Amino acid sequence: DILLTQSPVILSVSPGERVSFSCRASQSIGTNIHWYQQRTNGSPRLLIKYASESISGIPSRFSGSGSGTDFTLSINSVESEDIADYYCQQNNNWPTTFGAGTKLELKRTVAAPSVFIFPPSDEQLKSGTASVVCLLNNFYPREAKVQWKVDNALQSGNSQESVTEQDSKDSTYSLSSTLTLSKADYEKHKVYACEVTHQGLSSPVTKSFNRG
Amino acid sequence: QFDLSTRRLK
Amino acid sequence: QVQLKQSGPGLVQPSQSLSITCTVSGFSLTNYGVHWVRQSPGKGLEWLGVIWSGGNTDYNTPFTSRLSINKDNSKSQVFFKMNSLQSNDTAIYYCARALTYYDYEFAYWGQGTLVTVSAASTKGPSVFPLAPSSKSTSGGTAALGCLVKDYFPEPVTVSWNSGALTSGVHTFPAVLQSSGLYSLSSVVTVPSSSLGTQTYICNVNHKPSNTKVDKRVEPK
Repeated sequence: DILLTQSPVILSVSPGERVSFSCRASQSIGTNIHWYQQRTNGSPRLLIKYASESISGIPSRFSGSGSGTDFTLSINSVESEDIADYYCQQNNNWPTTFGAGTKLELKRTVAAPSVFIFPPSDEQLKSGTASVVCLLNNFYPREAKVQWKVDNALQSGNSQESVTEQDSKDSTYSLSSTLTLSKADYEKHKVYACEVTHQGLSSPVTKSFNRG
Repeated sequence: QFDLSTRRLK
Repeated sequence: QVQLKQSGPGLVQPSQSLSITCTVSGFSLTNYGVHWVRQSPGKGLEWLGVIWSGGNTDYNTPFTSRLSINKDNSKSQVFFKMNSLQSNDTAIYYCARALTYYDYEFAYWGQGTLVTVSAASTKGPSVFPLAPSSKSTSGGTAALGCLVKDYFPEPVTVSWNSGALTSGVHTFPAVLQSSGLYSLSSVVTVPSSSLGTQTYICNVNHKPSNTKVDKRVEPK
């Protein structure tokens, strides 16, 4: 089968900049290459067919060029909604094969997170488990530290984090940190603190509450 | 590497 | 318009078989071939096979023995069946259609079916509220949410107020817990002055376990 090699793995660009995706084939495939966009939680969307031919309903900023083994998908002026993964497909040789994809990340200005904390619900406590959620909302860039503290004891290894994919509208990220305890431990303590560090803050932000 | 939860490369 | 709608996600036991139905509209199976593509962590996008207008099938070389594609033209249904699934067959499975009847440029895709191959049992989530409060309010904006805990397998769908609330919504990617069950939160920010006037409901649908819950989320 033909091997398609896409480079690089990740692109990082600012809005309005031109950007180029590379697809290389293990042997010549003429112009038998198609390009796709995959957005967060989406199916592949066809962008260009046969190296350079346009597709109905695809914005004009998208274009492709190349022949032989070397191909290029271009966006002449990137928008925030272009945040996606990009895949090439060859069909000169059966079976049709796909490249491994290139990720398009967008830069923007630093934005500090808004930090919210949520105690466990009474509903959840009946089940005998306690989840304390710390939310970091709409920030950039992605790197952030969340430190949990229960009555001044530093917590370690009993929390999990999830980070959203980049926002298609404002290019920010959001993060959740969930501290998990038993009901019994949760009732033994008073002060639940979530400390946040990020480049947009001039000092760590702490959100906390007292049980009851 | 493709992530089934988000349908994105991670 | 042209549409492909696949059956719901689900769990398939190892060594057992996978079945997905692709129901099409806006065109006829007698005129177009329907293709099957999957997307895995191990191999990314991978073309599996196709059933042509006249009922002929091609299967990608690694799948000739464990893959059968059949269809019912009058019902506009295409049926995918794969045998002897191992865990690395965990992937999103798509049905697709090309622009022209003989080609391979996939302009129309199904929504995909996340198939998990695992020995475990299906388990529906519990839904707990992430109540808005003073600890989740700044400058007239409140944050609130739903904790969707302890379900298997992926995916779960979450929406707000039956689809009418979409702005400021973040539904976090699920994380696997030590228990081997998944968990996620979905949050939304709203104007705090609407808390006394508007209802906020996360609609949780975990298709693999046929569990639907609407959780009303209130200040405490």
